Amino acid sequence: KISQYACQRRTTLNNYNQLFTDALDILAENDELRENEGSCLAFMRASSVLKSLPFPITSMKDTEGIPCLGDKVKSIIEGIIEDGESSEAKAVLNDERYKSFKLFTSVFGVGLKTAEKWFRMGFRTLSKIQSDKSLRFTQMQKAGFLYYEDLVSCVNRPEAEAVSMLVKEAVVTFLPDALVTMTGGFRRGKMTGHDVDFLITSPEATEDEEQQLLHKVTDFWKQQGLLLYCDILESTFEKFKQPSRKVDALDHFQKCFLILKLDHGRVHSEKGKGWKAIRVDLVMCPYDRRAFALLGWTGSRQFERDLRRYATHERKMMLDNHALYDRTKRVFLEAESEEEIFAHLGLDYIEPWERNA
Ligand SMILES: Nc1ncnc2c1ncn2[C@@H]1O[C@H](COP(=O)(O)CP(=O)(O)OP(=O)(O)O)[C@@H](O)[C@H]1O
Ligand SMILES: [Mg+2]
Ligand code: NA
Ligand SMILES: [Zn+2]
Repeated sequence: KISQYACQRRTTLNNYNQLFTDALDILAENDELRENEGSCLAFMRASSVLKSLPFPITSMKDTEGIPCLGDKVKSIIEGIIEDGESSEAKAVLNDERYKSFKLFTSVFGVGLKTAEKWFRMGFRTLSKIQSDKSLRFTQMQKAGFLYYEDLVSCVNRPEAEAVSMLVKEAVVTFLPDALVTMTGGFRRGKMTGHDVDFLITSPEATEDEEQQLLHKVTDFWKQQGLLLYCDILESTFEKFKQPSRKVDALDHFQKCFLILKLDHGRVHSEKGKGWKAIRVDLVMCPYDRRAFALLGWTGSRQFERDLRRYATHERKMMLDNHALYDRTKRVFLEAESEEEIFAHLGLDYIEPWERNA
């Protein structure tokens, strides 16, 4: 029987139901934009469970026994079976508010509030936003507009690997024992991504050395002429705090959101200016919390949400990116690997490429 939890399902990139899930993902995204959190969650859980199927839905009978498929979702599936299209998702794709929110938030530095502001000012195109002489932009948005075309072309694996080399070269210059791991979508087997994320940890670094690494690495890149954008968020990590109770848990580790200059010569692929702007995120965590951070930063977002929901509701455990706490035993559970976290939770291990929920 298919579990309602993504953490009890294997979700690989061979999606046989893309016709259904692309429509459900559009409807979920629109509900996010329309601030309808409930309808958003229902469409996300339905899309997620269909992504896990080893076969394509070809009739309504095929949906029997599948959880997270409410009556509204079943009407959408029925419509796609009928003529290969979702009339509901088609209407969202042609909606002016939806088109504007997608287009405006595609700019690095633009969120829901700024996209809503620009829409209510009557803006519909990025050309009209950029050329407006009254608008004031944040430093993040200026970088978002300046490197727009590069950031909107999604990063491929040769580029992600070339970025990994740059990150490792910079990091070991200051911490030679540091462990650097590529996380996010690329770790889950994806061919492309909007950014490249890394988890950095050191078994022998001090609390101060751990704090200074992201500043040293970004200053080195600034000197090199490779740092196009940099925002370092200092740690708010608390060694003895209980893990988050929130639906979507916040990460308190030291991190940085960057834009790097990636020279074409560094990319070893099959194939203008000779460089590409790449979004890069670096996370530094204490060595003892590396398994929890890796598990949280690997994703997918739906896999993480269901992991934390399963931990709470089924095991009376509290899980987040920093720790795992057992409310019955009144102890924090230690882990040196993701496999140990899954074993603590009573879950069969799900490989990173199986977490595409
Ligand atoms: N501030 C944050 N706190 C905790 N976890 C975060 C986070 N930002 C990102 N993540 C997590 O790390 C994974 C990577 O984040 P993102 O790069 O934003 C999406 P992705 O899974 O890598 O596909 P994508 O890079 O093409 O968008 C997420 O899927 C999520 O699990
Ligand atoms: Mg990512
Ligand atoms: Na954005
Ligand atoms: Zn990221």
